[PDB]
Amino acid sequence: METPLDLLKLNLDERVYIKLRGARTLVGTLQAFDSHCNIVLSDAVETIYQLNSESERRCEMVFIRGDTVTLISTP
Amino acid sequence: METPLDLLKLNLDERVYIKLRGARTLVGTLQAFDSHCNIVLSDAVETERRCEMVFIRGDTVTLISTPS
Amino acid sequence: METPLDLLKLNLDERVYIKLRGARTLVGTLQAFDSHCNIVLSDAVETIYQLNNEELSESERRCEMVFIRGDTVTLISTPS
Amino acid sequence: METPLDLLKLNLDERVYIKLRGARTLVGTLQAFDSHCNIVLSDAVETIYQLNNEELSESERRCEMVFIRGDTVTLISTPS
Amino acid sequence: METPLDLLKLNLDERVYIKLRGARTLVGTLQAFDSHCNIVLSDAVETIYQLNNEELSESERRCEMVFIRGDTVTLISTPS
Amino acid sequence: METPLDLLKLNLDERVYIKLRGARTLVGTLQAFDSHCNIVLSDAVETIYQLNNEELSESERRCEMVFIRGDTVTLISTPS
Amino acid sequence: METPLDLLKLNLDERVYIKLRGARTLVGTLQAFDSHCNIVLSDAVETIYQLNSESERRCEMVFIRGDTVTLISTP
Amino acid sequence: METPLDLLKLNLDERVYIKLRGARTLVGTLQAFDSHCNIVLSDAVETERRCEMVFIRGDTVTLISTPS
Amino acid sequence: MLFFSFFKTLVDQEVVVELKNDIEIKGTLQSVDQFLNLKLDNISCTDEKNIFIRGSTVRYVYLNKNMVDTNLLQDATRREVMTE
Amino acid sequence: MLFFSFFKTLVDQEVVVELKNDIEIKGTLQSVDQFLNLKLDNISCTDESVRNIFIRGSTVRYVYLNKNMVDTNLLQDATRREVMTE
Amino acid sequence: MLFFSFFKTLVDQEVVVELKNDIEIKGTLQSVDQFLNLKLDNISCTDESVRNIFIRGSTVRYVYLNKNMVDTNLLQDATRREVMTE
Amino acid sequence: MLFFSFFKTLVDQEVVVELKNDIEIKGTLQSVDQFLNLKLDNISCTDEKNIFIRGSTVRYVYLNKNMVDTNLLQDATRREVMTE
Amino acid sequence: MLFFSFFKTLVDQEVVVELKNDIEIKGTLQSVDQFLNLKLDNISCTDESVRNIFIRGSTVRYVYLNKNMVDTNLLQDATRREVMTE
Amino acid sequence: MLFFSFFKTLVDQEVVVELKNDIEIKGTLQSVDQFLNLKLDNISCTDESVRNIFIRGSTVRYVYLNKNMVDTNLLQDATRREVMTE
Repeated sequence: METPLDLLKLNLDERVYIKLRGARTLVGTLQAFDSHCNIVLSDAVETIYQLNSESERRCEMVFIRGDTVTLISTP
Repeated sequence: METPLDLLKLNLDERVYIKLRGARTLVGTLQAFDSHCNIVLSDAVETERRCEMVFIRGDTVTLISTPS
Repeated sequence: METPLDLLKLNLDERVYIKLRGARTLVGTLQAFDSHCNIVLSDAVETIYQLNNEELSESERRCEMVFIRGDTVTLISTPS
Repeated sequence: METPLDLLKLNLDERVYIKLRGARTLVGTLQAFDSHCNIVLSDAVETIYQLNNEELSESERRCEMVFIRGDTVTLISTPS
Repeated sequence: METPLDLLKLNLDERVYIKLRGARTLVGTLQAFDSHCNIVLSDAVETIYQLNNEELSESERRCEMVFIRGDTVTLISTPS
Repeated sequence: METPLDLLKLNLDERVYIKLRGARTLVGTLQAFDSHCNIVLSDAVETIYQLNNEELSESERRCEMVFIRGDTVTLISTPS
Repeated sequence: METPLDLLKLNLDERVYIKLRGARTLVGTLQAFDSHCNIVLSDAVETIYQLNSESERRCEMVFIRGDTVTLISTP
Repeated sequence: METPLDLLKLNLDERVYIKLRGARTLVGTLQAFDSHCNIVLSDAVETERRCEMVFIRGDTVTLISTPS
Repeated sequence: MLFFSFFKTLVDQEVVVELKNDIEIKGTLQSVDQFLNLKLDNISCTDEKNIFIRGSTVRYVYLNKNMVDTNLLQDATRREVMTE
Repeated sequence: MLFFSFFKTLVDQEVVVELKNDIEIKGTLQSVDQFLNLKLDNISCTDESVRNIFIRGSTVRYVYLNKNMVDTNLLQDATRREVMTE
Repeated sequence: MLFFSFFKTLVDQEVVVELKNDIEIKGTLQSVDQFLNLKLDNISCTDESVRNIFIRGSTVRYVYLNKNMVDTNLLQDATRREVMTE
Repeated sequence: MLFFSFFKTLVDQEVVVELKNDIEIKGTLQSVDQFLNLKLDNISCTDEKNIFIRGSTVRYVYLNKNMVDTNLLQDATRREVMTE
Repeated sequence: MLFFSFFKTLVDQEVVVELKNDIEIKGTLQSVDQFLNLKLDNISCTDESVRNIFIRGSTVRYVYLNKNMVDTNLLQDATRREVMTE
Repeated sequence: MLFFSFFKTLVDQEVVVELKNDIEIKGTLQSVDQFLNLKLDNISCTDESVRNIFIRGSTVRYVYLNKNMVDTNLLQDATRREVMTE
């Protein structure tokens, strides 16, 4: 205590690491988030790990559905 | 008894093992949580990422193992 | 706007594509639907793909009536 | 009848579909064959298929000449 | 009709087959159920199946009492 | 002794079990067979098992006549 | 040269390691072998490796079909 | 030309890479071989078993790569 | 409620319920509930493998053309959306 | 409210809870909520100081019980009551 | 309510909807609902029989956006106001 | 040679060739060779997916009861083994 | 010819035939052919509708044997004679 | 004897041989036997001193050729001849 969402809002307009479901994880600027853990990121960089590999994709604005967010790492 | 959530309050700041959906399982000190089962861990290690602070989504926690 | 449901209403009696979970897609006439996206189709043609040790194979089953549970619908598309 | 080899010789210098083992299939001009079903094609178009996540993706590869070892031949179709 | 819950209450204190999600199925006396399909069994026999290399092997596990969470229930059959 | 073929001859007209590659087994009347173990059965009942993401499911198909290629036969057993 | 089968017969009545198809491999006394690489072993010990593990099975006399033999290691 | 087997004779005692059916691939000095494509390698290493002598069945060799 | 009500009418007809895991099961629809949990009477599966079926498992229920008033069903859903 | 009320009387008893992924987990039941989430004590996560564990309901497949812990006569009367409420 | 209202303002701008299965879907956002089910016009699969698409929310992974479409100052002021009302 | 000879008689009847990879293919048996490579005319597969079929790919060929003299076929194989 | 003749001498002794798919098959060796296709009587699957089995050679992995069934001195004298005739 | 005779005239030419497992292997053809086993020179096992390689026929899927290396008029006359031999 108090609210774990309050510990998130401290990271608004700030760079955050987020691991998603599977071998993909992106980092960017935390613009918005809600109860369900939907987020909006600025200038994000997503990575995909493969063994069968460092694939990177760039975007300036992205909405991520909460259903896929598992882990929010504070730098 | 009573509320399982109220027995988590009597467990704050302590070192807690939590399991996730999938192969990953990480351990850290329980700083805060809510009714949505969202938990925040301080000084956390994956069992290796040595995370400062970590927000864990509530729908992804399957087990909360705690030493007593 | 409004509701994605209202725009789905306009396709009643009309030919419609549906994609389900996995390589399973089908096209019926839109007969019915609810807010859970449970739908009923008429004269519908299902097309499925699956592999049996690197063996893609197509199948086509065609029923005359079908009820599909909403929790299995991904996309509802509408042809030209 | 007769021999299926003779049913294949009617297609020398002509276009021929061949289905290889696996979700690959090549099409081209039938330049040579033998008893073991070793076929040699000209101006051929191999086209492999593959799913993934609900995907019927295709990929083509062409060559002016190609020899196919029998082993991998499963079906041979000819248009009309 | 009526409610399938009432079609289940006719089987309290009586033997009941339940098929869990996956190649497992348990059979036992129906002691309790609810709206979510949470069932509680007595003197139950779970029996899981499994292939491997061309194998229909079976394995049984029994217990005097067991609670089954709805989620995993897919079918419930009752003999006659 | 002699030849495992001769002892297979004695089961002509007689009910016979056959196991094929994978979880595929069938029982016909023995109609024919050669040194490559190509056989023909009558009034045969195939029973197959297969999994779809930890989902064992049995199937039963019954034809009246069938030719099986030898290169696919593992075991030929004979009931009591 | 000469014959690789002649280099085998030198190992008759002698302990030999043989790796089969897959994660199984046995060692025992080479009693017989042919062109097709069928073998007969005395006092053999077969091992199966698993990760998901050291499973061992004992037998005094075993015939191994050549179709499964890949590798014959001389100690 | 001619016989591919006769060009293997002109390659005896040399260090040779051979591939097998499956993930395993090992390298050693080619001591002997026959018409059945059976090969025997001296001082062989798997790429780690450092085998003295090794008999390799003929139906299992897919590739015989040789430095020249 | 529309689909509940729709099935309530189908009681007594043979319906073929394709389960999410490819399994068939044809039988006489005897009862249904709010969650579309179906109780079918008789069987069997085609071609080998009386049941209560958790609605959360059904992919399809195959119907016949003349079980359904295709016009009243269409208008029925038209009334459904209207009530919003 | 039935199985919530059932697990409530089951408090303080030793139980075994089979998860959907085949973990066994055997411990002493202390808490339960409406969602049937569980807390266990003095557990042995079979197999391989613990000490306690929190299981969200969505994970459990079975909860194994002993015959004496349950009044089967009144339990099945309790299910009879709740189904009458329509 | 946040992301519902957020998406309502994004009606008529071209988006790119990443589905959990990797497919792309690029189109004009026409309608939205609470569960974030989307309705797209003039769709095109980038890159290698249109015409509309109702996308069920539970399928979306990403929706890609244009910086200029969004007032970043107002977005995080809305979530600041959202987190407060408890 | 027995089975070659057996198929030689089946020429002109619809036979259903189950391929080792589960695929059906029904057509009119037009020709066959020593290795039981079959050339069928017409189609099609049930229920979606004129061909020469490598014999090494066929699991079954489904026949009808009255295409085959079950007695002469039995005696035919009886003559086969005898010639050893 | 070696292993064909070897197996001919093993007729009537109980064996155990390991199939490439792991199944056991324990029975009385009655007949054998060049490809080492085996015929077994009085079969039993060790351990947890008999009656004969024709086993196609290409399936066998192991055939387990009794030391006393085999004259080890003669077996390797036969392969010594087998390798020589080239 | 056709494709043996065909690959014989193809000697000394640069070829590409696609294996069943998708390896490319591009080199200079030196030898071929009746079983259509191959030896190549100055190869580049694409991708990642080699120098030579021996491929057993059972492995090859395709052998890629150039149009000029083959007299298509006489090749198809050569297949015509061998099929006449019945």
